[PDB]
Amino acid sequence: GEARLEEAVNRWVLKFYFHEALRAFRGSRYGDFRQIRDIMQALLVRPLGKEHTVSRLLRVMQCLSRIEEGENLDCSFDMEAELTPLESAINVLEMIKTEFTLTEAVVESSRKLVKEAAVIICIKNKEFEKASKILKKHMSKDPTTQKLRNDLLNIIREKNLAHPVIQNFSYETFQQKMLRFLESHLDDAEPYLLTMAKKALK
Amino acid sequence: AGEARLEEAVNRWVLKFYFHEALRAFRGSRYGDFRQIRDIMQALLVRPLGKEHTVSRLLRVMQCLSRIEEGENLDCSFDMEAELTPLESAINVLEMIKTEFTLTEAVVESSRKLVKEAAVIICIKNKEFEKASKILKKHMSKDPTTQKLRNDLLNIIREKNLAHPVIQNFSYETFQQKMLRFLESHLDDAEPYLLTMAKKALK
Amino acid sequence: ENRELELEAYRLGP
Amino acid sequence: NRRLELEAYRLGPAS
Repeated sequence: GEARLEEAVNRWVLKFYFHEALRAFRGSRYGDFRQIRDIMQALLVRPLGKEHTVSRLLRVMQCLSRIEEGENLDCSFDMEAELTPLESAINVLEMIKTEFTLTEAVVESSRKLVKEAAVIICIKNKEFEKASKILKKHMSKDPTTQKLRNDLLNIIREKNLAHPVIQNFSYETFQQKMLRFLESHLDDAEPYLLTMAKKALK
Repeated sequence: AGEARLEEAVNRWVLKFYFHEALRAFRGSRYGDFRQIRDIMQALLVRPLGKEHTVSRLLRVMQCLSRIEEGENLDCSFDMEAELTPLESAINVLEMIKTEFTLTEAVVESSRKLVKEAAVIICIKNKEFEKASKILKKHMSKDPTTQKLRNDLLNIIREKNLAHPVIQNFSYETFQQKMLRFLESHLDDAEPYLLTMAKKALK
Repeated sequence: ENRELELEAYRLGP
Repeated sequence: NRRLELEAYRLGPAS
């Protein structure tokens, strides 16, 4: 009925641009992704009703947004920090773990990558104190990460940006692994607007 | 191809839909809602839309309404140099609309007169008489249908007479709604595809 | 002249 | 002139 028509269309539009955002990201078209993100952001101000699916949707969208801007340390996603975008991605990842009711063991593998990447980017930008703080608060595991964590500790103190671990790091490879991780917990079905466009253009 | 032409098609549906909602919001004097929807369309226009005359026409009208909506704020500017007041900017947009809609001068003149009158009167109401004189000189000195009114306004400005009926009877709310009916009268008044599909789906 | 319904904390952009 | 913000199809205001 009235007003419920607006919410319905708003949901279709959000879900459609969510679908396009993932497609753009998958094809490493981050310019297109950023533009689509800005559209979805402008939509959030409208009534959407309340679906669990769009909440999950927005969290994933949040994670990808912080990951996409992860190399820009002058960028900030929270208004109280002082957090680098990849630190924000770590916080979003925990919301995703909860809201998707995922187990720690499943999330554990992909979170290491973000922790690894967050520290290395600070190192690449010669922000060693931030690198140390992030390393000390997050990468402080102990088992399979010991060899790498020690490498990072040594690099920070010597400011050795030429270390292979820093030199061989690929952010593009990192992004795509994260996307594929996130997609593995997502339905799956084509957005209604796309289906309608298919039946329309044949 | 049939992957980008799908994106362009949906983007056109989405744009056309929010254009319709923007007009509905403006019509009901819900300008907060209008401004929010405008911002959505703004983020949308940078996407591929193909080349339709319909989305171009859509955006010009959308531009005019945006400037009219902020028309009472002379401290607001739509150009990066703040040379023009929003209603001065709206006048420029109206001419583009006349062109793109292939309108006759007789069709446009009455409503253009309204915008010019509003632009000057708002300045007068804010006691910005220098600005009023300039706008008056630049937009009514050489316009056949505005002479009678132009004469009233010069005298009002020179006498600084805010109590004149032309000033006191002016209603900006009335002005906005008059402009909207003009613009809507030259629009394909058919319901947008997305709304129609939503009406079926919820039925 | 509303006309939201949400709040932030779902912020996508910076 | 405005010309260039117009062509850009700028809907919202500069400032």
